[PDB]
Amino acid sequence: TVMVSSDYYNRSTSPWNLHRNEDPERYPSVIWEAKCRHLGCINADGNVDYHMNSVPIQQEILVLRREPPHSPNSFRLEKILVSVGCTCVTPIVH
Amino acid sequence: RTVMVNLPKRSSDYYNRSTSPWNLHRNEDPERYPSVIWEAKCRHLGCINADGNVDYHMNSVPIQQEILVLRFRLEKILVSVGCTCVTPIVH
Ligand SMILES: c1ccc(CNc2cncc(-c3ccc4[nH]nc(NCCN5CCOCC5)c4c3)c2)cc1
Ligand SMILES: c1ccc(CNc2cncc(-c3ccc4[nH]nc(NCCN5CCOCC5)c4c3)c2)cc1
Repeated sequence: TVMVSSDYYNRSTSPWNLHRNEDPERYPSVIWEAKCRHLGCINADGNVDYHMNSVPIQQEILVLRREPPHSPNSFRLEKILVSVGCTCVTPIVH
Repeated sequence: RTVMVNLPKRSSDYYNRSTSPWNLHRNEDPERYPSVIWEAKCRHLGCINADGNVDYHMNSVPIQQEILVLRFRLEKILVSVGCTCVTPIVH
């Protein structure tokens, strides 16, 4: 108890889409959440190479959820997993 | 406004298996929440081709994420989470 622009998503070889994550009893209110565009990965010709995997990369973030519910003064410190982007990986059996 | 508050990168393998692999640097701080923050650092500037060699005509770039940090004062820092492989703006 304590009192208190980027263009990679569309250029990647593992491009991703971006989603909003709304919750009014939470600070920050909206979080951009990435979603891998492809299963495989874009090759030199710009087609999908299914020999490779687009995989979402995640980050643990702290978030303040209002408690009691819908309270502008009291919050609970939470941890949620948020996909921030996609990388291209070799499958474990390549 | 003053307010009242109640109080994967250790198990993932994409970092060593990516075409834009990355390094991890651990930041321990006792006077912070989170105490521990792993910051990703692109291994190469180029990307890895089929033969495990670096293609310097593609770019490893770090993906950033704004996260909340408590010191109490609530702060926002940018943390590199991993690296993706991008076509340079002129390819
Ligand atoms: C290391 C790492 C990766 C590789 C191979 N991987 C790769 C290499 N070099 C460029 C791209 C690459 C990446 C992203 C793209 N997006 N669009 C691209 N090309 C336009 C396609 N369009 C389709 C629709 O018709 C209009 C044209 C396009 C190309 C991908 C080699 C070595
Ligand atoms: C879409 C996106 C990207 C591409 C090209 N990008 C790529 C494709 N497929 C595998 C790797 C990749 C990634 C990481 C690795 N680490 N080691 C690798 N290969 C070791 C090879 N051996 C060296 C010693 O001689 C025997 C052979 C190795 C390969 C990289 C194509 C299409």
